[PDB]
Amino acid sequence: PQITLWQRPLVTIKIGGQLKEALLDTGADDTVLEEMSLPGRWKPKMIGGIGGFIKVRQYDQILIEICGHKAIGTVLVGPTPVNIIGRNLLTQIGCTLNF
Amino acid sequence: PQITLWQRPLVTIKIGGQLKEALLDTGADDTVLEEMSLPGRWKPKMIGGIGGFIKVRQYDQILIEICGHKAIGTVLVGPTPVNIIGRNLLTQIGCTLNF
Ligand SMILES: CC(C)CN(C[C@@H](O)[C@H](Cc1cc(F)cc(F)c1)NC(=O)O[C@H]1CCO[C@H]2OCC[C@H]21)S(=O)(=O)c1ccc2nc(NC(C)C)sc2c1
Repeated sequence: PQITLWQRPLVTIKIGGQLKEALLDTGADDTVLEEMSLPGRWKPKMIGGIGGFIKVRQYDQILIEICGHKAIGTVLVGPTPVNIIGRNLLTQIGCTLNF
Repeated sequence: PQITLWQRPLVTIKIGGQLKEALLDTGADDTVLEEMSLPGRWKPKMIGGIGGFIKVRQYDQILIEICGHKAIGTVLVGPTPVNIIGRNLLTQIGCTLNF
């Protein structure tokens, strides 16, 4: 699809058997999901944004279906206030910016 | 231009007579710029991101030239680590997401 930006670019995703909404975020290097129960093993990690840092659990090779497109990659889980799809997954669904 | 997301989507901007680099950020409602000398009046404001909140100064009706496209709107100034062009200005230059 083509998505204009008059509203937040929110898409339906499916990950770890659950349905969620997430923001398509070109300013996010990585994918950060709010607290949720993922199956695999994880690694502790800290990541930085506007107001400082948050600790997250890093899961690798996680499968996500973003608006009907499948992708596998790293997912970070922790106290983000918004589910964010970052560029590590946007490149897999072929996402681009156009103006 | 069409911009793929294999690297950060950085653009050159001109704002307040100064040249800066800034991120095209579909996950940002608003435009927030690192500390810089801007002329005019401003309202104190507090915005939230991944690690908490930051106080910024809010300037309205500010001219920005973004990759050669002119836009006018609200610019927030404060302790962001990267300059972010948010959706309030992205819509003005016709920017869309495509996949
Ligand atoms: C700041 C930017 C450079 C990175 N930010 C992505 C932005 O899109 C966030 C996304 C968001 C939306 C949201 F609604 C709430 C949030 F809390 C966060 N927007 C945002 O802060 O917007 C603020 C201000 C503009 O107005 C409003 O917009 C909505 C809220 C206000 S990040 O989330 O901090 C992030 C993500 C991934 C990531 N991966 C890493 N890798 C490491 C290894 C280096 S570092 C890193 C950091």
